[PDB]
Amino acid sequence: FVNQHLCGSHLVEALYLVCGERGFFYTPKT
Amino acid sequence: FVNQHLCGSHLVEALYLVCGERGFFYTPKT
Amino acid sequence: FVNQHLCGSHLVEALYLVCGERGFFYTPKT
Amino acid sequence: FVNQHLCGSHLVEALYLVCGERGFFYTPKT
Amino acid sequence: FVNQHLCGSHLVEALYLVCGERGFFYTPKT
Amino acid sequence: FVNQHLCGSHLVEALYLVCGERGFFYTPKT
Amino acid sequence: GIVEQCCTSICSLYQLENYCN
Amino acid sequence: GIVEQCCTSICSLYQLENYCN
Amino acid sequence: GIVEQCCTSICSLYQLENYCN
Amino acid sequence: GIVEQCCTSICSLYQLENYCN
Amino acid sequence: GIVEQCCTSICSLYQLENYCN
Amino acid sequence: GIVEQCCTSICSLYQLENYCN
Ligand SMILES: [Cl-]
Ligand SMILES: [Cl-]
Ligand SMILES: [Zn+2]
Ligand SMILES: [Zn+2]
Repeated sequence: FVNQHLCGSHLVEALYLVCGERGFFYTPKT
Repeated sequence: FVNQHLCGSHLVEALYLVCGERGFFYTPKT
Repeated sequence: FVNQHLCGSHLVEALYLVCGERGFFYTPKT
Repeated sequence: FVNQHLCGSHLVEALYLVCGERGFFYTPKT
Repeated sequence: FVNQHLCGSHLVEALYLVCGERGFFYTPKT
Repeated sequence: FVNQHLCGSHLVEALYLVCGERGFFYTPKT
Repeated sequence: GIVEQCCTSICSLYQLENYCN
Repeated sequence: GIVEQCCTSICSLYQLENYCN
Repeated sequence: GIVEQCCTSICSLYQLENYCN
Repeated sequence: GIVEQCCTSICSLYQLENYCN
Repeated sequence: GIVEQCCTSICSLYQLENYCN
Repeated sequence: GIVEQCCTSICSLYQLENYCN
């Protein structure tokens, strides 16, 4: 895999692809 | 606003939209 | 809901989620 | 170009692509 | 059609819409 | 990581994610 | 409408342009 | 859970807020 | 307008809702 | 091909890497 | 190339079409 | 954190994987 530059919803899509059925938590600063 | 089917990455995108900086958890296993 | 920073197609996806079956119009400047 | 099924947010994303600055209407009720 | 300003995955989605069943190759620099 | 169904534009988005700067080919005809 | 044309059935990018302003 | 609420069945944006932190 | 506002500044879902048909 | 591997059936992210250049 | 052009400048669907298989 | 790192810098899929449940 390659490193990623992901902002906004692109990060959420990446988390979704990476975590699959496990799901994930999205926790921005502030 | 509406009620719709939101599945998969679209569901997490919607969560991103709705929650934003609060963050969110996507836990399909429950 | 949280405020949104949406550019490009992200705005269209947000409109789609917000308007559901009502649909929407997308009307950029110029 | 091709003919494909474009549904839901993918349909509006395609409209964004195709129309861009012209803007577009997405009116699923007709 | 309108000209496009597409970065990141937005370009890939545009390629997907444009090429349909033909598919496509995505070939960034470097 | 997980195994999931990845279809259509989501498949190419996943390829973008996974391949990035390597680039990739999406060739649905085989 | 557009959903019938492009989702239920299939449409080209030119048909999609029918729904531009 | 969320999938049952919003994908299998339908949910509003307010119900989606149930899954915010 | 909204397309610019949301991108150069911020906008709310409620402002967006004004653009539904 | 990729569609059979990853859409019709399921694939891992490593299998997706099979289609990188 | 196209990936850069579309992002740093603009590109057309027609230019994109060149990248189909 | 990760949300900032991936956007202002870069992050790996492996770093992301830490955020799965
Ligand atoms: Cl973006
Ligand atoms: Cl879908
Ligand atoms: Zn989809
Ligand atoms: Zn984007």
